[PDB]
Amino acid sequence: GRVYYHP
Amino acid sequence: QVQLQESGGGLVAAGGSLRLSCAASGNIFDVDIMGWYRQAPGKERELVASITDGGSTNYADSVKGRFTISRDNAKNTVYLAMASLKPEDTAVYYCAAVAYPDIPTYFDYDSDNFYWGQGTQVTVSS
Amino acid sequence: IKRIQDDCPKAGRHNYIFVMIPTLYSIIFVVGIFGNSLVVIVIYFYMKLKTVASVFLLNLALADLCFLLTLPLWAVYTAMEYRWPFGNYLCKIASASVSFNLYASVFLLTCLSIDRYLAIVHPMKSRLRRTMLVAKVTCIIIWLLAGLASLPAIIHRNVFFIENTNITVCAFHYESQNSTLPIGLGLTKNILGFLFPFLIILTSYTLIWKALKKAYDLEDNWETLNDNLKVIEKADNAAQVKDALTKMRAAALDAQKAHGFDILVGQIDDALKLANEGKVKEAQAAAEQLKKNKPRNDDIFKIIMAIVLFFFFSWIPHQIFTFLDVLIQLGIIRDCRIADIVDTAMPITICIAYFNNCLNPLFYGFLGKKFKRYFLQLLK
Ligand SMILES: CC(C)CCC[C@@H](C)[C@H]1CC[C@H]2[C@@H]3CC=C4C[C@@H](O)CC[C@]4(C)[C@H]3CC[C@]12C
Ligand SMILES: *[C@@H]1O[C@H](CO)[C@@H](O)[C@H](O)[C@H]1NC(C)=O
Repeated sequence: GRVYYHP
Repeated sequence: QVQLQESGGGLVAAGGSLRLSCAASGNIFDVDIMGWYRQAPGKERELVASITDGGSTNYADSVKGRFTISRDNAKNTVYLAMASLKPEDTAVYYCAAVAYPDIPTYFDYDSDNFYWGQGTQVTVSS
Repeated sequence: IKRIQDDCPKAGRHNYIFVMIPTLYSIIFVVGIFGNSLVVIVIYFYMKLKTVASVFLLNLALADLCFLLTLPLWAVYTAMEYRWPFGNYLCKIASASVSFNLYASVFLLTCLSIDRYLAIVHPMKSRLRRTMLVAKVTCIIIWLLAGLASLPAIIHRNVFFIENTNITVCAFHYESQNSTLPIGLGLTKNILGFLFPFLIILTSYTLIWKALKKAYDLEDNWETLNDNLKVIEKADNAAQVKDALTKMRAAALDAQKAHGFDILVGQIDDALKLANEGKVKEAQAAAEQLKKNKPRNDDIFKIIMAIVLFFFFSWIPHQIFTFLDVLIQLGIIRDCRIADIVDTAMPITICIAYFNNCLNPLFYGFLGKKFKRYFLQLLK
């Protein structure tokens, strides 16, 4: 899936 | 500071009359809105009446038609002419006033532009 | 940890981001720790918390300091090209501190705006309802509502091992199917974190805008009457009395639409009948027979305008790309090209939202002249 690595 | 000195309290019989006064001292500019609060024993404080610099008054339902609040914008004094006093009105009447500084930002983290008084006892016996 | 497959493993990975974003986080850290610490020192120690707005402003600076504690963790995170070396526990705390600070700061500004509406418009009727006990109970509810909102940042935020690049990151995994993560977690930040509170903040200051306008326009109507009455007394021809009496009739009707004003306007209409017929001495006497230092700040509308727009333009970049993140999660858009521009702008929008938010306890403080006084004594 998508990776929401943002803080 | 904007100090408030109140006077006119006293022990009066039921049905009598009284006139409370409260002059604002220590204000370079005119006070915006002034009014009266009372605190019954064992009960929370409530707003009795208030009057603005224009003349608009707002009375409580328990004193409407009996109490007549007025003021004199020249001397910055408010008068609470009490008539037909009831034993329910036995409380400590506090004076309140809203005064803003010059070029007001309407933000006050020290006193919220709100100033109280010491308190005058008003007792109505049967 | 878990091994995942990133759909767009190059989205957001840009060299100018790995250099500029950590530098910006360091600026927000130094400026935030400097400003919000002085707000606490001035309010808690030099003012002793005497008003409701002081309680909100104190907790507004405390919540910002808690966010800045995890800010260095994100600075080196972006510096090492999005590698998380602080373990799984420290990210569930760091990602929650970012979400907790968003809701808490925006809720505090909402109640502070409501408190400003009640204090300015209804000073006498709302005084007994706005106490210190109410202000503290409001804050503990704001903490709970913010913690309840940042709850998914503690349950689903995990450290994921990316098989595409062997890079260990911390993130929400938007799994294609059978994902335990809620679908619209970004929609909650949109409406509960921005839409609803901004509409309450905008409404509160719009009511203050209209209230101060009614009061200032009324004072301008009385000043127009007295100035024109002085013009009538110093008038020498029928034109000067007609122009001044016309401005008084127009100002009287303006002051009426804010009730013996019709009696005054009717007498001005009588004085107008004399000045029109060439009677200059008779018109001056009529105006002379019929008819002081209030605080006023004509720049309060610029302050109200600045307060509203500073809240809007600081959060509207972050909330738009947050909403764009929801469309990618729901499947409305699956292009990796638009996922790149979203993953690149998201650190930019965070640098804009949380830098302005960490300056809110300082900007709101300078509005109070007593706070501005203690603040400059600390720097002197
Ligand atoms: C990295 C962080 C957590 C450590 C340092 C944070 C605290 C202790 C720092 C940050 C900013 C500092 C303040 C900056 C400016 C002044 C004005 C000076 O006239 C007295 C000290 C005083 C008031 C400082 C006290 C200490 C302070 C509040
Ligand atoms: C990740 O590591 C594997 C070996 O475990 C290797 O085959 C693969 O090429 C690596 N991918 C990179 C470095 O992008």
